[PDB]
Amino acid sequence: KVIATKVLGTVKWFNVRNGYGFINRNDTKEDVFVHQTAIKKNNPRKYLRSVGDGETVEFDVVEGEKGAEAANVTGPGGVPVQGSKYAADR
RNA sequence: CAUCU
Ligand SMILES: [Zn+2]
Repeated sequence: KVIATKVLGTVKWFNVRNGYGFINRNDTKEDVFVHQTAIKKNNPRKYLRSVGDGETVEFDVVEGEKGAEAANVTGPGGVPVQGSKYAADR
């Protein structure tokens, strides 16, 4: 269930271990929760699913289990996300 | 899967 569509955001921080983090909406300057499984287009050259700090993503703000969460996170245009510094190359 | 370092 969608609150906002194809909104652009700047990833605030993402702990690759915990499997979640926050995306700051360029849209509204609000922080939005993001979980590893919401990453629709992951970097094919990284083992794990992650986003990197300072990275610009395109996502949907959906209603989640405990309030709003990000969904179908991709890069701008739908390109694969870049992924975290701490996720390893294949 | 809720503000981690
Ligand atoms: Zn969720």
